[PDB]
Amino acid sequence: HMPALLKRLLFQVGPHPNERTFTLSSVSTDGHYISLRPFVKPSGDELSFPFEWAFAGTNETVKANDQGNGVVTQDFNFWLDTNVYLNVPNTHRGEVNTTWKNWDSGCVEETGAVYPFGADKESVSFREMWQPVDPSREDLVIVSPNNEKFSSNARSIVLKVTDEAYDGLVIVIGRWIQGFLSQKNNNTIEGLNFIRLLEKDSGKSEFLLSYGKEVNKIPQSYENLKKGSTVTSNGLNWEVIEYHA
Amino acid sequence: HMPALLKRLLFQVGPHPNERTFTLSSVSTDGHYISLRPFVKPSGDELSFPFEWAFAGTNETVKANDQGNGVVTQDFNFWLDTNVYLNVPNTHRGEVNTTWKNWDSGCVEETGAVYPFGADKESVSFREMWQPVDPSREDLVIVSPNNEKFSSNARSIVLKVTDEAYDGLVIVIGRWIQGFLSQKNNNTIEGLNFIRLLEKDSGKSEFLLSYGKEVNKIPQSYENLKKGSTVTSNGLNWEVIEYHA
Repeated sequence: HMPALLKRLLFQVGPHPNERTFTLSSVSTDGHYISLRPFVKPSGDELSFPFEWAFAGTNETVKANDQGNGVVTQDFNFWLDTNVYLNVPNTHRGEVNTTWKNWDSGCVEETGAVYPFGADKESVSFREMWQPVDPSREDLVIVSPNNEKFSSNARSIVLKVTDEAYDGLVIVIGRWIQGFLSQKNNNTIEGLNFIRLLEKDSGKSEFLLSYGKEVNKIPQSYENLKKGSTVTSNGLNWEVIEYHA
Repeated sequence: HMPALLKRLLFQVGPHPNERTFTLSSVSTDGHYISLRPFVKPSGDELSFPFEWAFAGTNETVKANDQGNGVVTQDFNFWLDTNVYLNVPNTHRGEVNTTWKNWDSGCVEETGAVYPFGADKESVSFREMWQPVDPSREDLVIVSPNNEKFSSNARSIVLKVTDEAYDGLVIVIGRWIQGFLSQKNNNTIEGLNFIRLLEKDSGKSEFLLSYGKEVNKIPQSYENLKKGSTVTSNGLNWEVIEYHA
């Protein structure tokens, strides 16, 4: 069946929601996921790393479970977590337990608790509102505002880095590509790379976002590949671990 | 100054946000407004009148004040308010005071408080989240998720009934049409008519909602019009009070 592309509408940890990012979460049909959270208006302090956060994992790193009524649980043990990568203090560590509830509006409420100060301290509950969007469009179009059936012929393609010195995942859903590339032995911002790529109706692709100096080692074209293909971009090998045309 | 079309994302009273509506609010260039809020999945009880609420007014019925920093106040004295047309119990009466704050993500946060059990009772505080969409598109297309300038070439047309038999307002913004028609000297749901009309790329118009027995008295064309002229539909005349092609 179907991959998912969700646009975050709000983040809330206090009495006060807000949305400082242009966050998109990509979930492939096979279940691989990435979430890039670039700030829209980053301050001078945050220009060096213009992201509120970023994470990714192959399907086995999250346990999804449906209870049927629009309630599903997702238990995350992130593969990529820029917090742990960058050693960001006062920041959750370990599994994260989340609950997802579909609303009649076709948006999805994500809720959960987190332990910024340690597993044996107080928990901070959070909420995030998500808008499913149609990945086969070059614009951000809302899906099912009013109980409509939605089907997408949207391709679902995932490449994974096959190098010992690197971690990397690129997830292609319809026209929207999100990816990361990180240096295994590194805890600095210098070790991170991200891309958000959009294939326009023109057929050309365009970089909505591009962070890091090794971005040219991330494959940017997914034509004429197959599952199991090896793709080499500037000496870096990736394996196509998912290919639903 | 630019017409605006907003899609409601959430509606919160209490610790418990949710969204049971496909709510669109239309604000014409001149500042006339209508907000229709049909339920997506009405219960048996709400089958007869499948709308959370519905209101409308000309520009004079709202006071709009910038305080400059993406923050504006809007004080409403509703012309159409189904709560008062129907004398629904436990429901606010009189002016409503609201604050509208833009977020970096390009969504807008609506806050305020209301007095459902009378001005001399406990005030309930609400929040509503709004997504501006591109009225020139037949799909719900998100505008400015990431700080891009948005210029709207969408037409802005509003009609208002002239038969002393009813009250009526149609607001046409680009492809999206919302309208209400109300019987004077009635106080029941039989006095109420609403339409939501969408002109497709084909140039054909689709009903997204049609409610009431006199729906056909609301014009559905808008083609050869002049401000000040009158437009008629099945024996009912309307004035073109706004025309910006």
